[PDB]
Amino acid sequence: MWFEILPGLAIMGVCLVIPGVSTAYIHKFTNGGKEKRVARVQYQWYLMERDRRISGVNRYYVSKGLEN
Amino acid sequence: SRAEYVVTKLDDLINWARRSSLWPMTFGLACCAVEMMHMAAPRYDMDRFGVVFRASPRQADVMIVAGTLTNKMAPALRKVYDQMPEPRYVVSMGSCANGGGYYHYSYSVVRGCDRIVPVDIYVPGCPPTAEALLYGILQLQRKIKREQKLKIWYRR
Amino acid sequence: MNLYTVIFINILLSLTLILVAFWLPQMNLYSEKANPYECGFDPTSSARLPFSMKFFLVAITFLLFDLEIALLLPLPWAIQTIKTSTMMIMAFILVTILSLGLAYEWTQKGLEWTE
Amino acid sequence: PFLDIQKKLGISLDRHFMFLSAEQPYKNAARCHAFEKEWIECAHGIGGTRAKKECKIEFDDFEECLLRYKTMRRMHDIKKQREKLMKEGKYTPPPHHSGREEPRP
Amino acid sequence: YPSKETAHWKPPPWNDVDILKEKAVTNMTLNFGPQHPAAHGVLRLVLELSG
Amino acid sequence: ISAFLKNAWAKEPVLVVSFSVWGLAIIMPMISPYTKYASMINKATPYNYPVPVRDDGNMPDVPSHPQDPLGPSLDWLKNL
Amino acid sequence: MNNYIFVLSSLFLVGCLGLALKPSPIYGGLGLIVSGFVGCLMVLGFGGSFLGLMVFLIYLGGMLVVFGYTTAMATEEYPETWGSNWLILGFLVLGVIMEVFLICVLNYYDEVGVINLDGLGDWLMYEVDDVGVMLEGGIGVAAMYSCATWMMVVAGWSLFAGIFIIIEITR
Amino acid sequence: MFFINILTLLVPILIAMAFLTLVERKILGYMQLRKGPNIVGPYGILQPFADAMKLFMKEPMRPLTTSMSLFIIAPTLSLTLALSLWVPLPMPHPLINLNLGILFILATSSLSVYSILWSGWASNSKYSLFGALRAVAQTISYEVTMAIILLSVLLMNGSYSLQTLITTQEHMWLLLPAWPMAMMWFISTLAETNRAPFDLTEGESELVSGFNVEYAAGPFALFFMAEYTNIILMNALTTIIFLGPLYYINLPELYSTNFMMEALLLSSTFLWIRASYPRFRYDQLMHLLWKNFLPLTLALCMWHISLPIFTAGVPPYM
Amino acid sequence: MPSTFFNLTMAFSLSLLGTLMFRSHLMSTLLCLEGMVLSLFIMTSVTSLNSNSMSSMPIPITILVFAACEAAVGLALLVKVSNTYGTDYVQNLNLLQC
Ligand SMILES: CCCCCCCCCCCCCCCCCC(=O)OC[C@H](COP(=O)(O)OCCN)OC(=O)CCCCCCCCCCCCCCCCC
Ligand SMILES: CCCCCCCCCC[C@@H](O)[C@H]1CC[C@H]([C@H]2CC[C@H]([C@H](O)CCCCCCCCCCCC[C@H]3C[C@H](C)OC3=O)O2)O1
Ligand code: SF4
Repeated sequence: MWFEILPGLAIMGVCLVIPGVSTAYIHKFTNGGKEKRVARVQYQWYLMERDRRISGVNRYYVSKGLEN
Repeated sequence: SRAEYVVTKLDDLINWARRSSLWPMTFGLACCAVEMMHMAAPRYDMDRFGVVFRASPRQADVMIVAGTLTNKMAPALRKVYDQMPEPRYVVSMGSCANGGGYYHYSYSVVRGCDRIVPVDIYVPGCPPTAEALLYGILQLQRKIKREQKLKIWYRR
Repeated sequence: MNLYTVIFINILLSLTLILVAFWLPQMNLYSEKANPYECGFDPTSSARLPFSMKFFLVAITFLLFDLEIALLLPLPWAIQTIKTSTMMIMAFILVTILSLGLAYEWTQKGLEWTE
Repeated sequence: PFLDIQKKLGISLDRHFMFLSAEQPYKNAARCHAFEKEWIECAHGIGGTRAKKECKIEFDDFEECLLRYKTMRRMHDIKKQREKLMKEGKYTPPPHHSGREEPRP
Repeated sequence: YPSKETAHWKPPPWNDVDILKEKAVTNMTLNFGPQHPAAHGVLRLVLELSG
Repeated sequence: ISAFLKNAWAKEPVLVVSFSVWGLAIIMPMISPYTKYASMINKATPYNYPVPVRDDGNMPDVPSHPQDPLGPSLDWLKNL
Repeated sequence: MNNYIFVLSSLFLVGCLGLALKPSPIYGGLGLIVSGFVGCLMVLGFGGSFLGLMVFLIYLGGMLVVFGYTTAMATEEYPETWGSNWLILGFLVLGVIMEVFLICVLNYYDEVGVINLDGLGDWLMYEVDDVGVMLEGGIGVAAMYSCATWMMVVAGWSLFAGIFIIIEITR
Repeated sequence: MFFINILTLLVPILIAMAFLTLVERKILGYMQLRKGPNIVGPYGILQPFADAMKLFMKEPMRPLTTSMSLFIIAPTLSLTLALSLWVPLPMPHPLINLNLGILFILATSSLSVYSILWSGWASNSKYSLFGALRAVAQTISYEVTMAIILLSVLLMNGSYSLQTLITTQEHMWLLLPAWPMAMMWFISTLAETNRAPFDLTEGESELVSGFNVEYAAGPFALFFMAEYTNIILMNALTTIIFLGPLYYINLPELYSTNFMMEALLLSSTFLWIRASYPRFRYDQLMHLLWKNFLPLTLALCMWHISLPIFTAGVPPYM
Repeated sequence: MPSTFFNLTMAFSLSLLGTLMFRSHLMSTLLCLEGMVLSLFIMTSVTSLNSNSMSSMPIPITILVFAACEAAVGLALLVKVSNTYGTDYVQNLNLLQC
């Protein structure tokens, strides 16, 4: 009957959730538990480049607080 | 373990994909093709067996020669049969295509498509019932189920 | 470099599949098979002969309408301009000008196909 | 121009973006804005056959700022000498020219 | 000032409308053959086309 | 002309909506009360640093501290 | 990495050289798209995003009509490719070898200036403004609607008039 | 760590499209009182695998009259473009961020047509040529309209990047203000991918198959690899551009779960339409989009040019 | 910047050398004009982006608006050329000899 279409869609629907959920989680794994910063203007790139050189480890996803 | 055993399973794998995706060709000549439509009709759906009709011979595995094959058409049928990429199968359908059928003694009928293309399965009748052709298609599927093409390759 | 990897990953994937398409299966070639298809019968003439179209007038005006959008896609950044009034007039005129050209093409049977 | 209609009517149809220092869309100074601003001020009233020699010191600066022919020839010379010293094993580059330094904020 | 180079030149027509050899229409021919699914069976329309 | 307007409406509606909205977009900006606010909002955005100006003792109307009441204000934007 | 724009420009030249040899228009369009696609890239390499995708969004639409037109008027029983004529292939390899000979020979005679083989990649950006917004390329194009409106009317008129020009020719 | 991310965007898409082939045959069949494939697996779940295997084990040919270079490069572009075109797609975080995201779509989506043109022309066949010379009419009909619609839709979003559309629809679907466009966008998108009723390049009745009558099993699949991943995409874009799902930054997983619900529902709709209407004639497609949609679309372009002006609703940049 | 413009200028020259030395087709010549403008468009684009001249950015757009209109007129002409000779060839445009 018509509900026999669900197997075609059920594991198809899973296959269209992986590309979305995976990217969000992969970003958080690589970027130290924070979202992937997005540079759409030169102002933001200067800020990431700043954080890349602020931190001793040359990575912009480690954030130094008020401890300097 | 023996290397022969792995070969057969691959042989059964390639055969299986060729059994459940048997695409015929929209090549109904006459008066059996009406019952070749009924095979495609709701009652005896061919999409159940992964059997889908495609117009181009380049994308057709089996050719259902359904209907009387005449002299004027004989050169065309062989040409179309040649275009189908191998492996290809032919399923002669009905009396007019198996032998000459009702027009065996006419001056412009080739007495059976077996004279022009090599036939794999013959489906008798006039017209064969939609089940009779479906039994032919299934009996063609069981033919691919026993090919032994990769098994002999190990023996060559 | 992230975007270079993706297309070259796709290119490799597409090449590998098509490469496996041509060397995996068993082939048996002869002249009758590789000839043009043309619905069972041998073609009377090649398919390279001049094949006249009849929508060439719409084909040309498609270019002018394609350049026409190139003058409209800057609108989202043009709205940010301090003026907001010169932009709007020069936006209506461009769209209105396209319409009048389309309207004249309409009445002259430009969009209709040569019989 | 051939017909001073734009000046006659006073309307600047297409004579406000002639050159780099010509009131960019937002207040973003075009590269070498100061240099060509200097050159255009020098050659005013003084016209054509008198600005090709009196304002030559400033045009050359504008020519250098835009094309940057001299900096490339200069920095090409530094690089060539740097490689020649390396081949003779007489120069060892400093830590901050090799990729290891104390980066500033 | 005729010479061997310009022996074959002719004056232009008075209305500037040359009588060009009327080209023969080379209309494409398509074997709308029997195997076509739109033939309702076996039927060959060898039909002249112009596009 | 009532028949022609509605006869076209009955037979070729698409060419009447296009002409109607075409005239509607031309006339709406003149009547709206917020049309003049499109320009001011695009004057508020400070994309470039507001360059300060020296004091000679004759610059009273510009503020001294950023948060002082003698300069331009955006209090109309918060309540638009 | 430094020799990234140079390789694109060289492919642009090779693609254009292939278009200069004038094969059948089908392949000329394919070569032109290769050059146009490369044209977008080198423009992107220079910090400009909007213009790059415009050369690649307008010439793409153009080649459909050229492809449509060439199959209608300019065709032969056997179209000419780059390898159909050995002379064309001869001037194709010669042209490819020609640039290398010109690119190399210019280097030795002139150390730097027009071409800088020894110093490459260093001379590509010229002092971006590190901190700043509204700098993204494409805002300048949007000036066509403000303090550059003369370019807008003249360009708009050509499209306006062109529709009339085309109809009369094809009447 | 990046290479792994491609797999989570490349393999699932291939699996999803393959299982769309079954879902098409099943949904179409049920609208026609047929049971689609239910013999290969428990419910045909193995049917797409069966079709995939045979085509890559069925001889592909090198026809005498064809052109090998274009005959082989055309399918590669179709799959390369159809797969690389999922890349800037936010779900809700795209694999790469593009400042001009949709323009990437237009150029690449318009670049997919050259697959049909070169495929038809390279395969020196009359029917293949007919398919090629219908994609030109297919594209000349919709490209002028599809670009203007997207301009109008985004003009209340401000930028061109896709991921700003999520922020745009934080509180309301962009369908509601622009449901006129969403209808024109739903047809112009149906023109691309050559999905019925605008199924003319791969015409199966007027032409035997259409730009495919010379592609044997191997390269033939490469076109279906692309012809259906492009169906899921323009449904993916439409649900991102018009049916904006919930973002909820702290819950990225909720966007994808809601996204898939609409993308499948829209995808079931292209297959649903194929099961209901007959096919256009490619002149009527040209007239339909140039006598009806182009007038109204241009008129609506003016309407949305003034909408932020007489409402003070100019969207921001950045 | 310096290395790439030598390649762009010679790209124009090769396209210039192509639109002069004709061949046996007239579509090909129009395609050569496309490459010439393609070289010209990118040079203006790079120079504007190189010098950060955002006021000169509108110019490269206008070249495309007019160069592509030359193609539109050029293609329309070629329709009339073929409808009177049916071959598109260039050596059929020798009827003005006298
Ligand atoms: C407040 C002031 C501002 C107000 C501004 C707004 C004004 C009101 C606007 C109302 C109109 C909305 C937009 C209308 C778009 C449709 C245009 C149209 O009329 O359709 C064109 C065509 C007409 O039919 P035709 O036979 O050509 O008529 C003339 C014959 N000589 O008909 C067709 O195209 C039919 C062929 C296409 C069929 C495709 C099948 C579609 C199946 C239904 C799926 C719909 C799904 C929509 C949801 C998608 C979600 C993403
Ligand atoms: C990437 C992974 C691999 C991808 C694999 C690709 C798989 C392909 C997918 C195709 C699939 O997705 C479905 C969807 C719907 C589509 C097809 C199926 C069937 C249907 C066909 O169109 C034909 C229906 C007609 C059936 C009757 C045939 C006999 C007619 C014989 C002619 C003569 C008759 C006379 C005589 C009488 C007088 O009157 C006549 O005229 O739509 O394919
Ligand atoms: S065998 Fe019978 S049903 Fe079949 S074509 Fe002949 S007469 Fe008709």
